[PDB]
Amino acid sequence: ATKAVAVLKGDGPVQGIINFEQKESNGPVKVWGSIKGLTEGLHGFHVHEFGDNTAGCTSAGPHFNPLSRKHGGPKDEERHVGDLGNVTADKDGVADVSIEDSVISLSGDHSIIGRTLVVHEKADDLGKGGNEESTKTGNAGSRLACGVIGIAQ
Amino acid sequence: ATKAVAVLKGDGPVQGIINFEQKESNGPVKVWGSIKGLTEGLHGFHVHEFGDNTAGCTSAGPHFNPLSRKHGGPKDEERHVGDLGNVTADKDGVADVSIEDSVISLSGDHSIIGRTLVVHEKADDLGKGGNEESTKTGNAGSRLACGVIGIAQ
Ligand SMILES: [Cu+]
Ligand SMILES: [Cu+]
Ligand SMILES: [Zn+2]
Ligand SMILES: [Zn+2]
Repeated sequence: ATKAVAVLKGDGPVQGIINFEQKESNGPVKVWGSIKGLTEGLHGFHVHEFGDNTAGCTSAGPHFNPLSRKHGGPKDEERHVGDLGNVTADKDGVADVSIEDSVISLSGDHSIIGRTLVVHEKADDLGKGGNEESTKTGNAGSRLACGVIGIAQ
Repeated sequence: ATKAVAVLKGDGPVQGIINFEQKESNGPVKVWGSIKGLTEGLHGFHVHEFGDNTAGCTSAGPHFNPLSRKHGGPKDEERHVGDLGNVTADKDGVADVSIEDSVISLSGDHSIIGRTLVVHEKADDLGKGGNEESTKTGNAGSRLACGVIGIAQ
């Protein structure tokens, strides 16, 4: 492995198309991507525990990451194992993602392949809710659409 | 892991909800479940290598298996790896899947978690179609709908 993509879907217009590429195993994974079909503003963007989708973008789980610290993101140290957090969709629903992370592993041990990328309706609290949800998905609301990665190359 | 799924979809009516269970990491991966939404008769069913779905069930790799031999099936020895043969849909558009991939494993070395499942428009010739496509994907034709393997246990 070296390049990974997840295509997200659920609502229909909301089609996500992430690109997690590791230039090397010693390179941070640049977790870039291009969702379209959403409404404006920041949206829920995270990892979730299970890759599973049997219930329809739900069974996937809450953010039951092993290093259970606090729901945060690239804004926190406490971040779960792939809280991108809050990424902004244009008026067109076009959310460009271009962040890089030195925590996850495309392949290795963590093998962040059979995970469920979820696009949520709302922005997360990035932990600040001070609610049970706040330490889990923040306050992102439901999973609108979701996708499994599956490696690219 | 021990339990994984693959939710296939593309068209909308057509969706699979396949359950991959390996009792151990070295037991048979019994891949069971069903695709609902098909039309009657035999249909495309394989395990494509790349997760990649960026183009829409198109780019996922025309069976880029390691044991590059022939597109075959449980009819042939020379089968790529996850050439299921053919899944046959009832009149209701319900095709049962219930096979043991008594070959590969979800985790360990073979680690098929991540691979992409595709339901096709037409039946597989299983190599003996006599076209490049017979030997590549079984002449099974248009990849109506597809899904990516994700862990559930
Ligand atoms: Cu999420
Ligand atoms: Cu296929
Ligand atoms: Zn989180
Ligand atoms: Zn094949």
